[PDB]
Amino acid sequence: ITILDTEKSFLKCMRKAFRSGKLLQVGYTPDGKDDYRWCFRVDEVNWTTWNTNVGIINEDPGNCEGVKRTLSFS
Amino acid sequence: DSVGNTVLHALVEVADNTADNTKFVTSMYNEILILGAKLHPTLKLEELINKKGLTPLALAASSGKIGVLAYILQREIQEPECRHLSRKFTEWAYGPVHSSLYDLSCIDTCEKNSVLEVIAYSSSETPNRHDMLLVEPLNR
Amino acid sequence: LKLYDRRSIFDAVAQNNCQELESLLPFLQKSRKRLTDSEFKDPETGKTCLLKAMLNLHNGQNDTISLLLDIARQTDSLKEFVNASYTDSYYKGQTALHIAIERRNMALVTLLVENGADVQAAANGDFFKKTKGRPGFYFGELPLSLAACTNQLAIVKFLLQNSWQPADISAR
Repeated sequence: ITILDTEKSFLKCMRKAFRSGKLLQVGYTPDGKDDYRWCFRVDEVNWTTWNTNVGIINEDPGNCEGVKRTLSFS
Repeated sequence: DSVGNTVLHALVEVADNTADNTKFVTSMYNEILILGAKLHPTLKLEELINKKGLTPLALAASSGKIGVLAYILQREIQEPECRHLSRKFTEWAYGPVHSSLYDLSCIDTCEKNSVLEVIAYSSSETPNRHDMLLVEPLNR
Repeated sequence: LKLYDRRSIFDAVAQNNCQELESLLPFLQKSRKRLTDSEFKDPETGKTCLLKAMLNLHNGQNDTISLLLDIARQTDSLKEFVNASYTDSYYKGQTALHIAIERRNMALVTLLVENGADVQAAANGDFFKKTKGRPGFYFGELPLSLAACTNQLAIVKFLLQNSWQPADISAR
């Protein structure tokens, strides 16, 4: 509650409050256009499951200056 | 309907956080979206509005349907042609590690009926105000 | 004769259409071009077509990999690009072997080694570093450590007991 009431004390600017995710593209629409969407990141790990799950968005792993998208059924 | 609730607005409402419901509703909630994608791939069913203003997610968080609120946020549709609907996407996954991208479109204080605006400011009559905020993205 | 540029490789190698990657070897041998050259790399990160093949390894069944490995063998120059290190800071040392270990492909490990892949390839970088901020899987920045920390005991035993290049168990 304190967080939200505090955000409202900032009128509409949100400039340091759009809550990182920076319009990271995560695929394409089901017609061809881009799908930029705000997305909070989360890092995880699973040792039993090995995360061959389809849906990878970035061939080269990581997060730096320079992102490169995957053949996610373009 | 007379209240304006659609199919999805009902599936949220009919649940009561029990196991069988939650096992059930999330599944039917899955399929109809897959169908509504395959049939009419423009209808944003999760963005339609009942007469009270609340979207399905908004209704879920409002009335306090934790199991549904889990699914709607941390879904993942592997099925191609209907991946746009998913939220818990996975970016880079170097073996055991995998970095995920819990979507935020309707759960940050930018939209009118954001869940987090609803969950906190709502009445105490809504059961499980607390346990909703222990879902994975909202907590962190 | 059709000319043949790097962007059409990186796309087509991911598509896994060897038919497209057919008039290369005439073109390559004609034009004096080599598969290891500033044309056929990445301007920023540094790469090889081989890497891009290994990344887009759908179903564990990229066969274009065997295609272009045979090609440079005809161009009497294999060693340079099989031991191709990303020349980034975030990535510095990553080879095809490090990825084939990541992707659980005994066969692709076998092939690269038989072709003459190095097994003391150091992945000293940042993603591969211990940094308590920027995350990343820390193994020993060295292949068999990656196989060791990744449940690929078969690939461990191969890198150690193979004939072409036995792995140093006591790397640093």
